Amino acid sequence: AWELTILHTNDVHSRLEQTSEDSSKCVDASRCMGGVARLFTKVQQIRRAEPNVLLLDAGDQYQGTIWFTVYKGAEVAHFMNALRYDAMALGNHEFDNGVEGLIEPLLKEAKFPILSANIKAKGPLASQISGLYLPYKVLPVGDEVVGIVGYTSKETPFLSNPGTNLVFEDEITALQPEVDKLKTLNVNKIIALGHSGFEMDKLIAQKVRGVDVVVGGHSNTFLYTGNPPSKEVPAGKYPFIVTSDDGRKVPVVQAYAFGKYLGYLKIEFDERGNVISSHGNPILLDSSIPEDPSIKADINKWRIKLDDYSTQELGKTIVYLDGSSQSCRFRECNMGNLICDAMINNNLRHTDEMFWNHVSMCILNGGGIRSPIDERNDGTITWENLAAVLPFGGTFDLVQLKGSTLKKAFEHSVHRYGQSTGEFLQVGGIHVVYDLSRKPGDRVVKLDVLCTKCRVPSYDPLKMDEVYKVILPNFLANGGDGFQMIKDELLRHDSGDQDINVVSTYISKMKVIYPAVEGRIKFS
Amino acid sequence: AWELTILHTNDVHSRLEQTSEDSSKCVDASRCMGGVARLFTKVQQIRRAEPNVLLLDAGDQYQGTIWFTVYKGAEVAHFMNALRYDAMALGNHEFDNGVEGLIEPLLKEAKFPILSANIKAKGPLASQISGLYLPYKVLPVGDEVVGIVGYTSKETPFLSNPGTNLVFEDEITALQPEVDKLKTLNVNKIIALGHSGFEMDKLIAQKVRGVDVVVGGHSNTFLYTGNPPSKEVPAGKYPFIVTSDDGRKVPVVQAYAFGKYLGYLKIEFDERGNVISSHGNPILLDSSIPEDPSIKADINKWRIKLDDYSTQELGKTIVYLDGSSQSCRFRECNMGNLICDAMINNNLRHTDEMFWNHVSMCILNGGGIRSPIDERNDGTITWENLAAVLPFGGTFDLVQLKGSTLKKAFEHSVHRYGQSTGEFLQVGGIHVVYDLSRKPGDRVVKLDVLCTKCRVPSYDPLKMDEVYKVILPNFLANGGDGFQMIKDELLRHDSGDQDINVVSTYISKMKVIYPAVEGRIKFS
Ligand SMILES: CCCN(Cc1ccccc1)c1nc(Cl)nc2c1ncn2[C@@H]1O[C@H](COP(=O)(O)CP(=O)(O)O)[C@@H](O)[C@H]1O
Ligand SMILES: CCCN(Cc1ccccc1)c1nc(Cl)nc2c1ncn2[C@@H]1O[C@H](COP(=O)(O)CP(=O)(O)O)[C@@H](O)[C@H]1O
Ligand SMILES: [Zn+2]
Ligand SMILES: [Zn+2]
Ligand SMILES: [Zn+2]
Ligand SMILES: [Zn+2]
Repeated sequence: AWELTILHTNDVHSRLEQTSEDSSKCVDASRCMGGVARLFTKVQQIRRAEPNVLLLDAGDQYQGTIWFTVYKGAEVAHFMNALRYDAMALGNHEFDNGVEGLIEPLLKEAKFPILSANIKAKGPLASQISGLYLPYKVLPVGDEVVGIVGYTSKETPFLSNPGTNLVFEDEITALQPEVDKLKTLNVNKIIALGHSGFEMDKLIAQKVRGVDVVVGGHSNTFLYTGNPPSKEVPAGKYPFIVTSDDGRKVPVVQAYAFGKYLGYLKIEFDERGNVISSHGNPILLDSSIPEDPSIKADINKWRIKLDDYSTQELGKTIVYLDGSSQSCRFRECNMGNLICDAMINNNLRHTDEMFWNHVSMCILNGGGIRSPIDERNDGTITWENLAAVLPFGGTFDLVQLKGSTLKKAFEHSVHRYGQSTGEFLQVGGIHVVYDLSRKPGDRVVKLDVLCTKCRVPSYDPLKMDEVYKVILPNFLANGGDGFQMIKDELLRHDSGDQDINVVSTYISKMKVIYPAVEGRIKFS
Repeated sequence: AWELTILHTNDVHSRLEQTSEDSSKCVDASRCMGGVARLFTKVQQIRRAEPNVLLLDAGDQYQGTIWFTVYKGAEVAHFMNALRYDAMALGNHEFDNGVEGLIEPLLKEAKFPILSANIKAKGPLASQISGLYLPYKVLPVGDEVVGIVGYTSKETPFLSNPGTNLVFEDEITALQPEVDKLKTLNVNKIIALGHSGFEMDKLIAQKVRGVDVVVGGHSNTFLYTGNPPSKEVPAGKYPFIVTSDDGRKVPVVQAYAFGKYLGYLKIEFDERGNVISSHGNPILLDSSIPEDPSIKADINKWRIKLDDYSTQELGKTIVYLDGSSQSCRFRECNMGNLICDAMINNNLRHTDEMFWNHVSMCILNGGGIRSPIDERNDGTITWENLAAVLPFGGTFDLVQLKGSTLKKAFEHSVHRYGQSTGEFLQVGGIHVVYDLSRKPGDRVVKLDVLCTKCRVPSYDPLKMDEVYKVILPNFLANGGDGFQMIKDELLRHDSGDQDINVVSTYISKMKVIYPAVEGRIKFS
């Protein structure tokens, strides 16, 4: 009975330090979770009990908190070396700072293999990057060998900044030949480790012959078998079992995000690489598991550089600024309302006497709100708090749109509602009412907008023919999140201030904030 | 043909200077209206054409602008003397500063008779005030005599500060004997000049025998015959004709408010005091009528004391702050939301950790918003502008009421909707929906309120059993405007800051304001 124990994180997103249960900054240490020091402790506990253990990361360590803004990746390489990871697949956000943002910080410093089989470099890059990332890696595990093939999101050119000298092929098309090569090398146990979302994960397990396990990410999927230990709601059992086209039962696993859970899968292999059985569950890394002192001290040695971003208090908040995905991708959220009001507050300028201000409206992709902010620490908001909410460093731009163009974006906002996708829109100066029973593209039942050509701002139904000015993220003006209609049909695009400075300025102007949910978005 | 011309103002409310068409502070002088200097000119033009002319005031010169805050009445005595008024009835706001606030400034300095027949003093006051105001006055007009009887609102003890040494009798009960007294003195032409509202004016004209004309006020009633000259909508023809119980046609007149119009009524009397005919109309005092230089110079001589209230700029506004009665007494108006938003912003104090703040709601009687604020002066907001919006100097108190108490107050808010009454409520942290088709007391179809025991403020239907904290004017906690349920059923009443300082502070904190109409109040 050859047993393998796969440990896997994904979408850790720079939460090196322990976090609150909402993955925001750790306020009350007696209830905090995650961290790489607590992960070390738990990983060790298992490497002692089990002889055959592999530790894998399925992408998206980059971006999320002030840890990445400063060290820009070097912190990721250091503490993944300290955790002695056995392999890592590349995610889209690993290209957030371009290829150069990945080679010098991460690739050149990792002491473990970094994998991606559907990325191929060309031109000046093929010599600069050759050998720094592999399509697969055959790892020794005891007296056997396990092959691990990497894959990265086909859509990463649209999601990030890979550059024009990197081609991203269809995952299944590129993975299949690499798996066949490993089989011809007499490797009968093969793991697919990648970053394309749960739905592609299930397709890779169904169509790629010879994949025994798929360990994925990118969709922050929580799977659990039984009664779950925390707030996260499971999308299915752990592992999710896929029956391949050639007749095999192929487990598919993922461990949410933000370092909260450690995926734990046990696989019973026969002598020929057949999977007899698979069982496990993600392990909640709560306060019961102590942080390893040696890693924690190295954390604090690196933590002294970051305390320069929590020195200055920008303002206070007396409400919970709910920027969780469970809210801002499903309903109106007060962090969404906060961010939009500050966007409108920044574009206030004198104009014609037949107007009160040139722009009265705001839209904001919920997926762009990347973290909540707790108020129980005497409500203080520092730059560190804001850098977790708006980590990407985009801008807040002025656009101009036709009533019909806006109507299509709000139909798109809910065209696949229910899957926790980022395109759900938070709004300002807009009152939208949805009806999901109606068919996609015909679910905006009401859409009223705040008038600009009026001495008293008031709400008036959207007119398709009219033309409106909107403050939106740079991410959306360029067609992000599937908002092609915006990128195509806009009548004007003026660039604006930094998204983090716009929100830093408006919180100091107000000194104390209490944004509410007031019906800007409603459901029939 | 003995003809009499009655000129009458009413509810001037301290608008000594010329004003904007909304009666707010005069921005662009080439379009401004009213003023005592422009009234003078028009009065003169008529005294030259007609030999028999009476100029009357039907009450409520006190309170309304910074002129009254500073000079406290002396400006009324002075500039009513300079226009040589022939008589003045006492209004409710004439007692806003108590009896002594009426005796020393106006009564002792008026060179015209000040009339009120239904007010009788008692105790220590009856010798201090005897002869400073009369129930009637028989004035010579050419070779005839006209009797003028004063009356003041029966409700003045609830509306103002008359004191316990003044009794207010039923108008009709008190006027009849005085009118009978004048008849026995062979006075066959008798005018009723008083301050009880258009509805009582019509009743005084119907039930008091021997009254030939009723010249009233207090309800800012606009009457016009034909096509009106400005925004004001007429409530009826000018004069409104009442058929008395004893068979006479009795004209009843009123001239809006704020000095915008000069009432102009011509009456044809026969030899025995019968009314042969009555016709006229209010005269719009617009820019075509020049301001009298001599009054304007005396106006400017007095204006130097007041310019210390426009020196300091508290903030700016880029929207029209609509504090007009036609908006703020019928529908949501953005001046109401502003005042309520500042009330909630002021009662922010740390509380139990299972709350975001103790108070989330606000109610505000629309009639307490006493002036709009124009923004075309590059929107500067000074103290002078605010003292016109909140002239009374009340406070904003914290009260505690049962859901049923509040449900009753909002049924009262619209229980006689449509007559421009002050009890219509402006709100904050509350979403109310009315249905006027339904019967009074059964017109609040929806009532949602902003939660306090919640880390994310959101709106939840009113629960009758629950208990809520509300910020409301001191005027409402005490049962004003007919909100008895609050005074009776409140579980707590703590006094707060000045109504004018709360709104001055919140306008500086924000630096630039743009309050909108956002659906806090809606109509089925
Ligand atoms: C200046 C733009 C800055 N960037 C990134 C970037 C950098 C460099 C070049 C291009 C783009 C972003 N700007 C905004 Cl405004 N929203 C974003 C951005 N990137 C992700 N989201 C949202 O996130 C959702 C997925 O979140 P997720 O947790 O489900 C899976 P992910 O971990 O792979 O992202 C999506 O549905 C989005 O709504
Ligand atoms: C500290 C309280 C200060 N006072 C007056 C006062 C002074 C001294 C002692 C007691 C009371 C008021 N406070 C407020 Cl907050 N609103 C008020 C007050 N008095 C009238 N309104 C409103 O005005 C409406 C009528 O307006 P109207 O112009 O149509 C006819 P009016 O000229 O005779 O009043 C009414 O329906 C109300 O809603
Ligand atoms: Zn991610
Ligand atoms: Zn991703
Ligand atoms: Zn009045
Ligand atoms: Zn009055």
